Amino acid sequence: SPKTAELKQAITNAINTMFFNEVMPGGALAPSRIIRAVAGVTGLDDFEVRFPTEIQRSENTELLTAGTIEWL
Amino acid sequence: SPPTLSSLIARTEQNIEQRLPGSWPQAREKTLSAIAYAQAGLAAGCHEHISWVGRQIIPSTADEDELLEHCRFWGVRRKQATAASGPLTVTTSAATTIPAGTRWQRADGVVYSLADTIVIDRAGTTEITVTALAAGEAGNTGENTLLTLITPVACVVSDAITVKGFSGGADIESAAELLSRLEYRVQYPPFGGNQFDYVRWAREVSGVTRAWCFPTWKGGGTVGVTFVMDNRSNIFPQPADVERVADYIAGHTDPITGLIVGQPDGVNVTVFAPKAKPVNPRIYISPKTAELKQAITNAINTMFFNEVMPGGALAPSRIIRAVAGVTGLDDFEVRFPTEIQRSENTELLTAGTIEW
Amino acid sequence: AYSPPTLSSLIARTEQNIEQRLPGSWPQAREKTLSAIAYAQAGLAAGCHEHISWVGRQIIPSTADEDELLEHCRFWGVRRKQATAASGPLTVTTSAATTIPAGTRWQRADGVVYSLADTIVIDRAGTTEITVTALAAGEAGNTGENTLLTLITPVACVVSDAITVKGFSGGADIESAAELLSRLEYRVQYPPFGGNQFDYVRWAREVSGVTRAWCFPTWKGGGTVGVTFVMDNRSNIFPQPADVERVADYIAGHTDPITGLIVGQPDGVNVTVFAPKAKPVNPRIYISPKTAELKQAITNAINTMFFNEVMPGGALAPSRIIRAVAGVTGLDDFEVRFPTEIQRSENTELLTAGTIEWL
Amino acid sequence: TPWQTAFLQLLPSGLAWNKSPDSKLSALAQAISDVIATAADDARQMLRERFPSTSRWYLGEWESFLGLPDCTSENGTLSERQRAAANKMRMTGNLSRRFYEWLAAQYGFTVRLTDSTEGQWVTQVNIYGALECLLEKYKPAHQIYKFVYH
Amino acid sequence: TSAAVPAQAVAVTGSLGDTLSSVWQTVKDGTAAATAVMEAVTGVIDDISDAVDNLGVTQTVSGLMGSLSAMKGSVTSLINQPAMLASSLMGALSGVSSLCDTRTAFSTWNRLAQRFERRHAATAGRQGTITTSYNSPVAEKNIATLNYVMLAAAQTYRAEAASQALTAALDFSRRMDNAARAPVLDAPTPPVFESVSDIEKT
Amino acid sequence: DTSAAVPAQAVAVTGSLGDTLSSVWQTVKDGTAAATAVMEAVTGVIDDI
Amino acid sequence: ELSDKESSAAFPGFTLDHSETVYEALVRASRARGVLMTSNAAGELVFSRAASTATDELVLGENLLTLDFEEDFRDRFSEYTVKGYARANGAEGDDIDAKSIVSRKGTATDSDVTRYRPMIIIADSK
Repeated sequence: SPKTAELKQAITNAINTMFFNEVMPGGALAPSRIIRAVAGVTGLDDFEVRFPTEIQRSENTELLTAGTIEWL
Repeated sequence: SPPTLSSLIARTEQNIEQRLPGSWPQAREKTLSAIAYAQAGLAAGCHEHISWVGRQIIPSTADEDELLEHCRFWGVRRKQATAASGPLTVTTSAATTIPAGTRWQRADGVVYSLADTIVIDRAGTTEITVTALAAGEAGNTGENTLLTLITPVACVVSDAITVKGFSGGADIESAAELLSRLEYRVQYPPFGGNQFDYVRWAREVSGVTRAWCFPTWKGGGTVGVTFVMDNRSNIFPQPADVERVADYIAGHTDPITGLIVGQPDGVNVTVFAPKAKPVNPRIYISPKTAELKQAITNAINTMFFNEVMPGGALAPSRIIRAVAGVTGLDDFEVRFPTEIQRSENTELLTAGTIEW
Repeated sequence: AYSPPTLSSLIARTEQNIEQRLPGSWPQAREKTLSAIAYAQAGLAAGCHEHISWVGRQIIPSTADEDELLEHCRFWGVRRKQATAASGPLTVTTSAATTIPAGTRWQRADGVVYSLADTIVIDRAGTTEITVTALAAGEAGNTGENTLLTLITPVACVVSDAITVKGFSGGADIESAAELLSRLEYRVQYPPFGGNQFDYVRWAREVSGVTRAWCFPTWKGGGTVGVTFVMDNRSNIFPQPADVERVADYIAGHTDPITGLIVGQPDGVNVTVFAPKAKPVNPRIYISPKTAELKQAITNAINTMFFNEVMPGGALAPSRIIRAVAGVTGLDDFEVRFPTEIQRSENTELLTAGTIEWL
Repeated sequence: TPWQTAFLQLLPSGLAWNKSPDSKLSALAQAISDVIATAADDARQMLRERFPSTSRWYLGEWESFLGLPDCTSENGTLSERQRAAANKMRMTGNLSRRFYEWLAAQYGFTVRLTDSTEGQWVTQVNIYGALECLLEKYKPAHQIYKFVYH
Repeated sequence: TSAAVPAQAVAVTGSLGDTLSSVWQTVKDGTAAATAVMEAVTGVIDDISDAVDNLGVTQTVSGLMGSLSAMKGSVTSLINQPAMLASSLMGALSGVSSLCDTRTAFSTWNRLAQRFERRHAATAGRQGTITTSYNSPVAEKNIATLNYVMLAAAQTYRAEAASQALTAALDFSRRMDNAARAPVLDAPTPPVFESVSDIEKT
Repeated sequence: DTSAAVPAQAVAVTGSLGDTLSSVWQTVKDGTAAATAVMEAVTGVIDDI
Repeated sequence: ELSDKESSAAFPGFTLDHSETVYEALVRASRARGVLMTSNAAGELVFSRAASTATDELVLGENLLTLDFEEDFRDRFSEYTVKGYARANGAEGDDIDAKSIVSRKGTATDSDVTRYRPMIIIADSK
């Protein structure tokens, strides 16, 4: 809801560290973890995660990585 | 922001080198280095005392005694502790008069004295009221606390059993609570019937925890204050509580100056309790456990206590933050509260029954 | 921190600091040239520690020196009170009924000048009492009983003599530190006084002269309140339109005498100040022993009862008048004849005792 | 410098010690005493810091204790922050128009509370030559304010 | 002398109590004189209670506050009996004195002296007035004597507190040694009575 | 007595260090990297002791 | 001489051991009452009261030929606790229970002695 540079940077860093912590090759990612990471910012008013509503999966040789986040 | 010990050492050594040309005080185990370190230590001591002299200017960072002095100067008054009173059931043999001063002692040693003389002729067990002497939180006791008599009295049996427990004991407020009261006083300045003044007036009375004031409630001359209570079970107000809060706002005496202050005569307040507006959320959690149920209920309740007021709106993102704050669970999808909820000022939203 | 280190401890620790960082070990008895430097450094440290302690004693206003307390008062808004003069009566006699100029001066033997700042014309040769205020600010200009004063500049048909049967009073010097601290704490701790039915009474009564006040809330419906004030010190008990305007102005705005901030009526409500209207009642009491003293006592008792138990919009039973008459106890037989019904009135009319007959 | 002179005076007095203004004892004494001079200046600073009207380092604590950051505190000017803190710390008064004009003058503005035009409760504020929000926050509970600029 | 001050303070308080009870007269229950006397006594008790409440920020003063509350509640009984009134008032003053340390005694007694002096001056400045003619003489006497006695007791207690503060300061000065000794590594009065001009002003 | 002046100072030093730790410690309410790393540090200290 | 309200409290019962001297009996009573018994300057018995006002001054410089200051702590304890038997003869025998007859206690604590140092005293009478 607030579109400011420091909020975008904080959300990006939160997502990056959430990927760093509990993302390993051959793992499963749900929208729950991303929503939790975004909510744990204490600098927002309203938000909603829309795209990765489905469970993301990959094999052993593949590793999940956060790409380019749109709108922020 | 005092200078560090290394900075003081470097400054002193630089000064020594500047004042004595061709000198290098930083040499190991030398007289100039020893003198520089001694002076750095003395300067660090002075700086630490400067830091202690500071940090007492504001009561927020002040020590205990200076905080008490600041409270005394600003007018906040400590409230003394209370005694413990209770009903004592005493058995009697014949007609007798119990004088004011008789003492009954518990098994521990705490004594309770009668403050007014009484006369009895029933030749059976009667009930009196008795107050303690310690005047502290140890005064109050349990349900049935057998206790004996210290001062012998004619025609009365020494032992006595109390069926209703002693209550009313308390303790003097701590410096933390005094600081909280002083901080509230400084942060919300007092006017004559201001929008913050009505809130603080409705909060000054016992029981009330939170209160809000809507200026120009129904017209150009009426203002409306609504209060809630949480220390209870109904967590809401009753007509008697509303009437007594309105009476307190209408008139009460100021402890400081001894005069009476309150709402202005011309305006009307018309206190009214809020009306519950439950909201039922649908939340799915893959692990099921009563501990997780209690944790999520507590999280939502604390969310509502923190960010919900009468006349305010609640976005679903607040519920999603409360649901994501729980550590144990793995999935926290919500289904029901997709849209925003709003209510009029007379009704306050409440987290109703939680659907899982 | 609190309890800064003693000079002995500073000396010992500085000497140890110099001794430890050197290769050798000093003997038990010696007079080294580093010991003097250590003692000097310790003295410097003890001096600054004392300076810092004095600075730290100046934060709270309860322990500050007089200068720092004055700085605190300057910040808050409390102003110190200067020394006040002393005033009193001068009994001077004139020969041919002259006019005393505006700034005549008297002198005391000690050498303190008194002055009269007013003009007074004398009608006939006799002793007159005039208010005179001293020209010395301090307490020294404060005489006692029967002190004699003399003129400085001769005035025609005025004998240079002043008796001062009642001594001069006044003569207060500057305020003390404790008094100033108490005034500052009053200013800090006093609460705001929003317009209340009790507060209007005080605001009306604070004006000099006004002695009784009454407040009627919700007069003529909600949103406007009425007040009434009466001054019995003057010969005419009821006030005048000028006094009504003055009291209304004081109600609208004034500076609080105890707190430097500005107080006044609420902006919303409408305050109306009206002078009460007399509705006299004539007792016409019959008394068996007829003399001046008994008439005076009965009139005084009636006036006292009226002053105590009579308010605008109130009823007055004749039983109160009967009791007031009976309380004199200097009579033999008395009778009340005119007031036989329960007297009553509205808000704007105030009961008062009229001209009493037969006494 | 007086601090070097005080240090020199603290030294023993005799024919041996040379305290002339060009000697090595004085040259060393100046460098030794400069640190305590700076510390004593820092300690003297606590006199001014005592008030929020002139504090510099403790402005953060003075604002945190007062709950200062709000509409009447201006953007970044340290003088404006000091004035806002020193005005809120000693903030008590009634609802009288006179007090409201005095308050609006205390913040640097100058307004006149004139009579109503359309009703009774509504009161008109004439601003001649932050204020809007400050007055809407500290306004009387029952009354309503209208604003006219000149 | 310094050791003979407390005896004189005790004698002064005793004499004031004796004169108060002997002078106090009884009045009727329903008249306005009783109302005025009750109001004045309640105001005096209110002043003492404010002093105790200021004292109680650091200590526990609940017992004395309860005693003062009982005395305020039972005023009408005390007005009729003069000896009990004076005895209770002096006991309350001594109870206030029993809580003050050597640091706060002078300040608290100074505050009480100012508070009582305000009332005494206000009630003594109005000697002859057309409103003063309405008040009953017996009530006026019973109020003036009480005001004077309270003021005098407060001032005497303040003087004794000042002497005790001087004694404490001199003991603090005495504590330090005076003999020549070597330093050793260590390992473990109100401010108005320190300066020399402040003592002169006091 | 320099032999008995060491433990007396050591007691005060330990008390001051404990008070400083208690004052400066800040609670982290999250369950993320911060909380788990604090857990790792505390459990490492216990392991050494 | 005492004007106390508790020193004048009457004895619920006081018996005399036979062949007891008057001094023994009166000292036994005065010890329980807390009073000290003395002889007057005119031969009377006196239950004396300690003085209150300082009347004289003794200094080392002016009016002393010899001083002697002994300060021994071989007897002063920290906590004196007295234990005894309650009253049950006669009227109180219909009221007092069995346990409180034997269970009685009293305490007086000293602050001059800093170590444990207690002392228990068997009472002298009921």
